Amino acid sequence: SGYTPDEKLRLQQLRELRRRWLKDQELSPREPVLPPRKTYRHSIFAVTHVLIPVWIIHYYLKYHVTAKPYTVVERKPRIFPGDTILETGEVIPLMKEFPDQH
Amino acid sequence: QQERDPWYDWDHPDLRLNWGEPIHWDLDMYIRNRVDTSPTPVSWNTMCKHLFGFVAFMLFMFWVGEIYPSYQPVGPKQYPYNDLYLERGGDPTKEPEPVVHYEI
Amino acid sequence: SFPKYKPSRLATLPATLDPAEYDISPETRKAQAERLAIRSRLKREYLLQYNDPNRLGVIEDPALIRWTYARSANIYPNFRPTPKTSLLGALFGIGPLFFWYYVFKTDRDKKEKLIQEGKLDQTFNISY
Amino acid sequence: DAPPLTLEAIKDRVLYVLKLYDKIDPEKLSVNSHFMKDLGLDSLDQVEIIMAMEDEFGFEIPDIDAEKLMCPQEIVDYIADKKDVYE
Amino acid sequence: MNPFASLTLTTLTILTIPIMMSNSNIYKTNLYPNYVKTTVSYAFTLSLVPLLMFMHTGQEMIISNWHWMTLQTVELSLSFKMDYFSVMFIPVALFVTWSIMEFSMWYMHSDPFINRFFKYLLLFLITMMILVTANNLFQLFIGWEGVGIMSFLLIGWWHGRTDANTAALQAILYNRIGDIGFVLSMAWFLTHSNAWDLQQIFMLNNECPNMPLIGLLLAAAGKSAQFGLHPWLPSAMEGPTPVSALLHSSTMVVAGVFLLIRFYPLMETNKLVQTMTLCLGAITTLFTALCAITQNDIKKIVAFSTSSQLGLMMVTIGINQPHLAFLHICMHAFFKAMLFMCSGSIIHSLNDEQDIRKMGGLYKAMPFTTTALIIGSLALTGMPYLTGFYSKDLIIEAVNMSYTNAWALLMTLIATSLTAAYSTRIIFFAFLGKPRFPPLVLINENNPLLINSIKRLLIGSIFAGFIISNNIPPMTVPNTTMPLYMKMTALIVTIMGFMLALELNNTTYYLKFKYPSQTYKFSNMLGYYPSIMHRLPTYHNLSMSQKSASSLLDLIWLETILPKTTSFIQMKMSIMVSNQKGLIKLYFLSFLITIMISMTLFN
Amino acid sequence: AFSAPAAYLTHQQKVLRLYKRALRHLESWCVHRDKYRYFACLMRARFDEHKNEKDMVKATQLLRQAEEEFWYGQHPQPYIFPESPGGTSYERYECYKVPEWCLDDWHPSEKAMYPDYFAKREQWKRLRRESWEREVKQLQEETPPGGPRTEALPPARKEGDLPPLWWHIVTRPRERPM
Amino acid sequence: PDSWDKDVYPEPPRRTPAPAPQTSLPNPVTYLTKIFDLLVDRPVTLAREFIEQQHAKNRYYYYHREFRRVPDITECEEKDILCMFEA
Amino acid sequence: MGAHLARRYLGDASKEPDPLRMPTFPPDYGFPERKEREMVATQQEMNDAQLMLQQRDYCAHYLIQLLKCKRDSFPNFLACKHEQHDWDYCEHLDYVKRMKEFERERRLLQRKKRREQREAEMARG
Ligand SMILES: CCCCCCCCCCCCCCCCCC(=O)OC[C@H](COP(=O)([O-])OCC(O)COP(=O)([O-])OC[C@@H](COC(=O)CCCCCCCCCCCCCCCCC)OC(=O)CCCCCCCCCCCCCCCCC)OC(=O)CCCCCCCCCCCCCCCCC
Ligand SMILES: CCCCCCCCCCCCCCCCCC(=O)OC[C@H](COP(=O)([O-])OCC[N+](C)(C)C)OC(=O)CCCCCCCCCCCCCCCCC
Ligand SMILES: CCCCCCCC/C=C/CCCCCCCC(=O)OC[C@H](COP(=O)(O)OCCN)OC(=O)CCCCCCC/C=C/CCCCCCCC
Ligand SMILES: CCCCCCCC/C=C\CCCCCCCC(=O)OC[C@H](COP(=O)(O)OCCN)OC(=O)CCCCCCC/C=C/CCCCCCCC
Ligand SMILES: CCCCCCCC/C=C\CCCCCCCC(=O)O[C@H](COC(=O)CCCCCCC/C=C/CCCCCCCC)COP(=O)(O)OCCN
Ligand SMILES: *P(=O)(O)OCC(C)(C)[C@H](O)C(=O)NCCC(=O)NCCSC(=O)CCCCCCCCCCCCC
Repeated sequence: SGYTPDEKLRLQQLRELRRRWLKDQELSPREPVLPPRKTYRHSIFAVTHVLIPVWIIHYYLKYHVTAKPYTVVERKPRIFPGDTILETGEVIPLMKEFPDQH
Repeated sequence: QQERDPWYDWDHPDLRLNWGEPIHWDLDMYIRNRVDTSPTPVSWNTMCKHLFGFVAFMLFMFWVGEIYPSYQPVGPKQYPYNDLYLERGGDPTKEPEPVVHYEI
Repeated sequence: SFPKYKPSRLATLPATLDPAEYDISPETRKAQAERLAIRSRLKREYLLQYNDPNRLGVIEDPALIRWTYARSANIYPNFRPTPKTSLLGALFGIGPLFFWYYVFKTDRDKKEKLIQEGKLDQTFNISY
Repeated sequence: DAPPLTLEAIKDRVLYVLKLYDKIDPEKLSVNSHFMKDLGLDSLDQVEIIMAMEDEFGFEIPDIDAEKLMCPQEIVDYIADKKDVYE
Repeated sequence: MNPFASLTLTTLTILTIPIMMSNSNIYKTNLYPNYVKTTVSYAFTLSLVPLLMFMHTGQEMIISNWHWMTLQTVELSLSFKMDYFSVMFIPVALFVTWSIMEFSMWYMHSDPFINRFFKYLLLFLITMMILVTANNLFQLFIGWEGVGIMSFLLIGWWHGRTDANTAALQAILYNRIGDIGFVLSMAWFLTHSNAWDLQQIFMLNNECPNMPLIGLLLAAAGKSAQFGLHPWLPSAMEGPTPVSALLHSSTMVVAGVFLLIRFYPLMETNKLVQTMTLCLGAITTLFTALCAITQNDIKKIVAFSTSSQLGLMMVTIGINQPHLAFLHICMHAFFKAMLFMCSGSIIHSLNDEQDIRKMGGLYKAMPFTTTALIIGSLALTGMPYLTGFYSKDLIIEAVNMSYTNAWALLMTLIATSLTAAYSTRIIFFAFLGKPRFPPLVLINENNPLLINSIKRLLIGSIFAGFIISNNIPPMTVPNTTMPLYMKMTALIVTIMGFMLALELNNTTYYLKFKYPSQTYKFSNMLGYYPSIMHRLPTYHNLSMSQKSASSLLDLIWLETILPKTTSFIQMKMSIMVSNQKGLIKLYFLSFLITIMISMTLFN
Repeated sequence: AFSAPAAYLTHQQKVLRLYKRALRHLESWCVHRDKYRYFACLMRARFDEHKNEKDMVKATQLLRQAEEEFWYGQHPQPYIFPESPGGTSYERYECYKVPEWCLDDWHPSEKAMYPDYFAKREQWKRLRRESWEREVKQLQEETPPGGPRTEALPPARKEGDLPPLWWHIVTRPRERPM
Repeated sequence: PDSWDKDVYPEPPRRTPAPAPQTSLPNPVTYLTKIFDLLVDRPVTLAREFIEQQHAKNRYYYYHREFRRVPDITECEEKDILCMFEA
Repeated sequence: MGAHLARRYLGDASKEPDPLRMPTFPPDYGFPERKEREMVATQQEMNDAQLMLQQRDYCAHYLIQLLKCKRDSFPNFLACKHEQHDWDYCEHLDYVKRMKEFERERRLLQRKKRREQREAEMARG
């Protein structure tokens, strides 16, 4: 097929109008008229965002969560032969004499 | 609407509908977010046969492999103290039947 | 030469493989022209309303109104209790109820019989 | 991110593709050179030219609009209108 | 007290902090993405600290800080389990999220809602942390649903795309089937143990039964996109590349594997559920790899690779090796996130082009991206001393030396070969050969954000498996003795896949054209599963919803029985009663009949 | 999308669309450029071999057989341009497209933030409001008594007029509105 | 704090092995513990000391309500609403 | 994987051993004097070390030594190579003992088959 004269003319006129519309859609140098109304950054970020939550959480855990039984339960440390129990000053003895396997 | 022509200038480009034209009784089902009836490269019967054959063959071979398992030429793993009788929760009061392991 | 494509309900026949797309009669061209004329008339009406500067609101769609009315408010007046409708309604409205009743009754009877015989593991079950 | 297109750049690229076509004499080729009236091509050649433009500009021209682009200027206008180029 | 619980909770709290700041001018300005990235990096360090604490003495703690509510004899409280899995997965997730956030700062630069994008990413990270650190089933379910709905929101980031909307809805549907399984497991556990917490569940369930373990398995399969519920993961690539890199492949799709790892005592107790897990993982990895080897969309190829790795993890769980699965989770997170970042860099450089048939010449066009992708593909296939070696090789060795399904073992080996094959396909069609992109070359990868993020995820794809495997205690007995041909089985199949894929890719340069085969059509069409299973059940359900429930029952028969029949009867009776003609003779004769009846038939 | 469709596709249009589809799917199969060029030359050789055919019935039969061959031999996953329907970037920016009628619901402070733009917007609105009667008169003058037979709109005959029904076509949102 | 009954909430004695290093490398866990004690534990301890000093300024007590025993439903007569309510 | 699977599934399953049921013969059958295996680590020591139940085999003392070595020299994780090798060698010896048990079961089963076939031949003639 092809463009009939009417279609071609209408397309030309619409292209002109559309290009003018876009040119109007451009902005002016003054156009945004607002109302009249780093070690330092990382330091001020590290004190608040890190130091305040850790203080709050440590205070909450040490004096409120641990004030109730069984709230904080820690798996007991592994005791190996030939060790020293620090709580009671105890000595956990060694194992037998290993038969050499080479 | 998925089957409908995408390059036409519809009045509702997302729904691919025109103003005033009759609406299919099942438009709520045939939107582009739902059931699609567009033609496929492979026939529906062929696709169904291939999928069913694949899944059935996989299930049959899984059953065959279950009744013919794979292992290694080794004996059962040996554990001490009556196969760890107390460690697995055995009753301390009762005396288990002894399990003795010998060297070889 | 090549394997043929077999259309289905969810795998409908493509427009390029439709046999009627290649056997065209002069009446078919007239029908196509009539369809195009109807579409053009509807498009012209819609575009006039859509480009009217004084219009402020929603262009009411009679087709949408008819669809919504037919799907909701036009069902019962056009319903006749034919044998097909009677059987389908009875099945789809009663069969599931009796099926689930039988299933749950059997399950609960088995559980109650086990409880009465005292061979059901109810230990640690203190929340019901 | 990508630099915006311009009318001159679009015209240069389409004329570049047309001059790289072997069935068009570069000396007699202009933006108003009709592919069939004064360039002596046919429907298949026009389809191939449209496909070459699609490959060049990285987008597809629908067949309803591709059958009517018989001039390099028409192709430029179509591409600019689709891409919203006004300068 | 102890700096363990305090620092873990502090990491969680500092993760939650920027969400509160979203109502401020910091969120209104363009510094918000950098602020969120800095917060994530600080959280990563503060989470590295408890990881160092654990690796010394193996310290594990549970914190039950806030008591929510007591349902008679069942107490629900906010409890966190800071065990090995949590303290090992938190730093990895934070590291990956930090890299992805820098990559997104580079990538989503022109998006008008980049601040909202980063807010959604942080919310997803918070929900994932809740899921990982949850100690009870209710909190685990909270995290489960949170990550599910965040995935729904982020998949459909471009609200105007119908494909994105339907992909999000499909993901929600499959995850809701998984949630059905999860709710079944929760109900069984509460009914038969009077507890929703892992401690009492493990204490009371010495022999866990098929119903709860099948519920858990169904939930895990739904979350990790196993066979039957897989297609949502490949379709979830409609979202932005940062979403695919962070959410799905790295941290979200491992939720089901993590859930199965958390109940490894019960999994050990049962056998049938272990066999089912093994079979499901094997079929999933095989099918997903087979679909991957013939895809043309790079994001889809990487998604199917992720699905295959998830299937391998499920296989590892089915052979009673929970910790190897966790190690593979970590290593896979690393190199899969790096691969997704490299694919996104390629896509962005080529003007939103996601086709390897148009990619080409990138080996010299994009040096750093090529190097990173080569290293990631080597780690993915199990290069003998990369991150993927310390997990995949051990997994294959454990599968070989086990009393497992022979078909599952064979499918695992074939899946490894196909993994090598699709890695070869990606490399060959993306970087080797001649250019196939449009003539306007806009390739530029010299952005410091992109370079630094890929570099950080690149050092972790070489020197992380070694450190992690050398810094963890032995939780399983090693397989020291095995035949030589079984010790190098993974390498042999990987090299075979490499060679066969390279040969078939080199055959594409010949001037010979042949129509595709039935096997090729089956593999490229994703096994026909999305077509049949997304057209037939949906059509039938949406048809019965209208034909039977709405029209036949509600609009016709429920109206006919009670209100319409009664109304018709009353109307007919009213007509009969009031149809009198007002004739005194007639109703006086009626009076006479009534008089006679009353006189005679009334005693 | 910019052209009004016809009532039917002629034989030339059918064969040209088939030729373009076959070339695109062949390019999808033949990834490399030299191989694609070779096989595209072969395909056009076939088309030119069948180009001269006076018998329209035989031409239609050849077209039908070619369509069957194309459907059998099509690529299951053909290449699609990212912005084309079915592409990975199709409809991506539809959520960023906001119209001028939304633009005129702004607050006076927001409008004062952009003083120069809204003067031109008011000029455009006046231009639209001063032409609607001429547009509708021209449309109703040129239509047949039965009604429109096609979706093609006439251009502006007079110098001071504008092509009827131009407002939304001209003021449609940009392809990258944000 | 330990404001609960050890008999009601039993806890086995805690055996912590003594640190016996076998290498010359410093302990990052120990250094980080020292840093945590210097930066967090001491400030929170000071804050808690101030707060507890403020609490001791005005000290008041609350009691546990004791309920008397009443006859139960076994001793209650039939249709005796008051006794039934108490029971 | 191996030839034993082929022998059992495509041959005489009666002569091939059953992994889930072996051992079948008495441990003293054919061994005039057999020594019971010795366990070095005690139950209390394993409980204190908190070894996993799958790790509390006869090679547990080497695992305990390895854990103690790893904990003591924490920052230098490239230290307990000797302990790791000792544990691996102990596990290797356990595995070869299991292989010896399997082979003994196999050849005892085949010897029983030969004896019963000889008895059948004697009974027949
Ligand atoms: C219901 C069935 C259920 C089955 C369940 C079980 C499934 C098992 C799967 C087995 C592996 C499948 C491999 C992929 C198949 C699809 C290939 C494909 O689509 O390629 C296109 C794709 C490229 O596509 P493209 O570039 O887009 O262009 C496509 C073409 O235009 C056009 O492409 P095309 O179509 O021209 O090219 C395909 C062509 C070429 O591809 C191949 O040949 C692929 C296979 C290579 C050889 C593998 C075996 C030889 C090596 C191992 C030998 C034994 C070793 C034993 C010892 C091991 C340990 C030492 O293949 C065929 O024509 C038939 C292949 C049949 C494979 C067998 C499984 C399916 C059978 C289905 C029945 C019907 C078959 C006939 C076809 C349909 C009817 C006409 O190919 C690739 O990307 C590479 C594919 C090959 C990768 C091989 C990787 C290694 C595989 C495993 C080796 C062994 C490892 C160790 C195992 C454990 C040992 C203990
Ligand atoms: C004693 C002085 C030493 C020289 C000066 C050192 C620097 C000055 C500061 C003192 C450091 C003391 C030693 C610490 C560890 C140093 C590295 C080391 O030894 O590595 C060993 C090991 C390396 O040893 P290796 O195993 O590689 O050694 C192998 C040796 N060969 C090959 C010869 C066999 O590395 C680690 O342990 C890694 C440590 C990672 C630390 C990550 C960062 C933590 C950030 C914390 C932030 C929060 C802090 C505040 C927390 C509280 C809340 C506010
Ligand atoms: C018991 C609960 C029900 C279990 C499942 C029963 C069947 C579920 C019925 C689904 C109802 C359908 C509602 C329709 C909602 C809208 C559907 C829709 O959006 O369209 C389909 C939609 C998207 O279409 P696309 O393929 O992406 O097309 C895009 C083209 N560009 O896809 C879907 O979401 C449909 C998916 C239905 C799931 C059916 C398959 C599930 C069956 C597998 C279960 C077995 C799991 C095996 C694991 C076992 C572990 C022990
Ligand atoms: C027992 C020994 C092993 C113990 C585990 C060791 C894990 C080591 C992990 C990395 C070491 C810690 C590095 C600390 C990085 C964080 C520092 C920081 O906050 O930022 C500083 C600095 C700059 O950040 P910007 O975003 O550019 O900000 C610019 C400001 N204008 O951060 C860096 O980029 C440092 C470069 C990092 C090098 C790459 C490290 C790769 C590590 C790979 C393995 C890490 C895996 C994570 C844990 C592994 C165990 C689960
Ligand atoms: C042996 C394996 C069975 C497996 C079952 C598979 C599903 C098949 C069962 C349901 C299918 C529909 C059957 C019922 C629907 C009626 C069919 C129908 O509509 O037929 C009517 C005419 O009515 C009949 O022909 C009746 C024949 C079937 C009667 C079946 C026996 C009646 C059952 C009485 C019980 C009804 C209540 C059941 C529920 C009670 C509570 C449990 C006209 O059909 P047309 O659509 O116009 O023509 C299409 C021609 N192919
Ligand atoms: P232009 O305007 O110059 O005019 C050219 C045309 C063709 C329109 C002629 O004017 C014309 O109509 N000629 C007579 C009609 C005619 O030629 N009919 C037959 C042509 S169709 C035909 O012959 C196609 C057969 C070969 C191509 C088959 C395609 C199959 C390959 C599919 C492959 C897909 C994956 C590789």
